[PDB]
Amino acid sequence: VGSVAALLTVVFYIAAVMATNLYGATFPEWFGDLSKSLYTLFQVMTLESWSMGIVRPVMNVHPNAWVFFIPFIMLTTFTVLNLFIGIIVDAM
Amino acid sequence: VGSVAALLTVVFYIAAVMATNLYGATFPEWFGDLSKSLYTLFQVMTLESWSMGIVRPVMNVHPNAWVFFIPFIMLTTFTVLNLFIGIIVDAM
Amino acid sequence: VGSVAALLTVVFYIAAVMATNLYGATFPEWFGDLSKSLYTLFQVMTLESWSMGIVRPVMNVHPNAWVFFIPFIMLTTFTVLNLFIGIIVDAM
Amino acid sequence: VGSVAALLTVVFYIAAVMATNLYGATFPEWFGDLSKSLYTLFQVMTLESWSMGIVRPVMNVHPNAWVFFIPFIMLTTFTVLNLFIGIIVDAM
Ligand code: NA
Ligand code: NA
Ligand code: NA
Ligand code: NA
Ligand code: NA
Repeated sequence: VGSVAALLTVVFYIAAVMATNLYGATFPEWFGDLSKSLYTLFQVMTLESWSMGIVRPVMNVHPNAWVFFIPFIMLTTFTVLNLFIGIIVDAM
Repeated sequence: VGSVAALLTVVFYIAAVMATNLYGATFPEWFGDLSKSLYTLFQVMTLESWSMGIVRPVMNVHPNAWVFFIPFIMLTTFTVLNLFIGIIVDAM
Repeated sequence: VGSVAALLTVVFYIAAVMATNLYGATFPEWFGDLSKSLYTLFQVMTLESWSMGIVRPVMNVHPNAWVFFIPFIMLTTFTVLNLFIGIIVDAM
Repeated sequence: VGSVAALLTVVFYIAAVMATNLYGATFPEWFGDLSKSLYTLFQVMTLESWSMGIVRPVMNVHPNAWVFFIPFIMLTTFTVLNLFIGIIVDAM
């Protein structure tokens, strides 16, 4: 559980650094600084307006944006699901 | 199961009192009274428009709003997942 | 599994009859006929725009609409979760 | 696990070919080519704006669109849930 929660924190920090760098200048409200980025990636992780609200507008400037966001979702939504199950199993 | 469902009710009532107090005057449709608050926090819990629809507009007035909402989500979405699993395990 | 899937079909049909009757005349695009109702309740079940898109607009006419929709969500989202888990357990 | 992930890839490719053909000319931003289709169906699978954002606008042109999209959701959202559970079980 401890290693999974740490893996997620490292993945969240690398992705938020990458997103700040990639989409900060073109999309500043969403990825203008590491903090705006970390908040956005969390929203993307919960699946809230990920495509209509974030990814589709980003793609009109960066057509390949899906290469970053889709894997991010596939990885984080899996890790979170694994972490939540891991806590319950250990609690029993 | 009984203790988990009671923990959630107490957490939902404390958060809806806190939200009424914090964002009631600035965002009255969403947190103007305990009832509007309880309904909103449920919507936030289901993840429906949590960021684009509620949290981002709230943040333009209260920049730290994420300190309240993100933990609320992390706690309630975990407890609900734990409660739903708990019912099935006991049913077997 | 068979009894759970049948319970859900009966619950979906009763709710879609109730919604047609309650919100059909005031909200015809969403609940104007049993079929429009069944499609909407499915959208509500998946959690897609349930509050911002459906429930909040319905509440401006019917303030208690939450007494119908919130329990519907709590019941159907639990039954579906139970049904999906039930299929996997039986498959092993 | 390997057979489930392969089943999903085949289902995603058949559906994205079908959607290109069915709704490409009438809805080109969403289904104009196999790639736009694959990206959209993924968004539909995550449940993000599936009805308000995609299915309801598509239905104003193609009233039966629900015969394609609802089963697609029921199948893919089940397979993904089964695949994610399958990985954890094998990991133990
Ligand atoms: Na959801
Ligand atoms: Na939404
Ligand atoms: Na959603
Ligand atoms: Na979701
Ligand atoms: Na949405």
